[PDB]
Amino acid sequence: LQIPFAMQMAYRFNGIGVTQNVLYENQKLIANQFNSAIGKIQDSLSSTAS
Amino acid sequence: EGVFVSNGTHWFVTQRNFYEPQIITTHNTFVSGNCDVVIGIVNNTVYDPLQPELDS
Amino acid sequence: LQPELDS
Ligand SMILES: *[C@@H]1O[C@H](CO)[C@@H](O[C@@H]2O[C@H](CO)[C@@H](O)[C@H](O)[C@H]2NC(C)=O)[C@H](O)[C@H]1NC(C)=O
Ligand SMILES: *[C@@H]1O[C@H](CO)[C@@H](O[C@@H]2O[C@H](CO)[C@@H](O)[C@H](O)[C@H]2NC(C)=O)[C@H](O)[C@H]1NC(C)=O
Ligand SMILES: *[C@@H]1O[C@H](CO)[C@@H](O[C@@H]2O[C@H](CO)[C@@H](O)[C@H](O)[C@H]2NC(C)=O)[C@H](O)[C@H]1NC(C)=O
Ligand SMILES: *[C@@H]1O[C@H](CO)[C@@H](O[C@@H]2O[C@H](CO)[C@@H](O)[C@H](O)[C@H]2NC(C)=O)[C@H](O)[C@H]1NC(C)=O
Repeated sequence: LQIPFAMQMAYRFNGIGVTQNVLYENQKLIANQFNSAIGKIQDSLSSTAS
Repeated sequence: EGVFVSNGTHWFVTQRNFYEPQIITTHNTFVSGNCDVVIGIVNNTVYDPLQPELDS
Repeated sequence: LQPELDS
């Protein structure tokens, strides 16, 4: 069943017990934290042998 | 409770796992802050069940 | 409700 991703993530916030307006009021910051965290996985996997 | 949806012209609150449309009210919704912050927001009247009885 | 009861 399709749902907009910004709304999918709102019901995932609602599932951890954080009121869903916390996403919509911080959506740019939350997306920047996600995009920056995926960027650091490239570096970890590119650099580290173990 | 769930999700805002529209059938083309009206707007309703509904539960996520079975379509059951309800009139949007000050009970089935909650306020937080001004309209300017939210990325994707729409203009529709929210019904307030106290006022039309109180002012009757 | 309380101050609205002044209506
Ligand atoms: C919440 O924490 C975030 C970082 O996780 C803060 O965001 C940074 O704030 C500084 C100063 O305003 C900016 O230079 C950075 O660009 C921000 N980072 C991002 C990813 O946007 C944020 O200020 C904190 N907010 C509160 C209310 O404490
Ligand atoms: C969306 O839902 C509303 C409410 O169920 C529909 O409005 C009703 O439409 C029927 C005819 O289909 C009328 O007999 C009723 O009098 C209308 N009710 C009200 C309160 O106006 C509406 O037709 C639905 N469909 C669309 C495309 O908006
Ligand atoms: C879904 O996307 C549309 C655009 O595809 C959003 O509407 C506006 O579209 C113009 C032209 O692309 C942009 O300049 C505006 O910034 C958009 N406004 C907003 C608030 O994004 C539409 O609002 C979006 N709706 C949702 C629920 O995300
Ligand atoms: C949604 O409603 C708001 C508030 O009415 C609109 O924002 C401004 O509203 C005042 C009157 O309340 C007008 O004088 C301004 O001209 C409106 N701003 C703009 C840029 O037009 C808002 O435009 C409405 N949005 C939609 C999509 O209808």
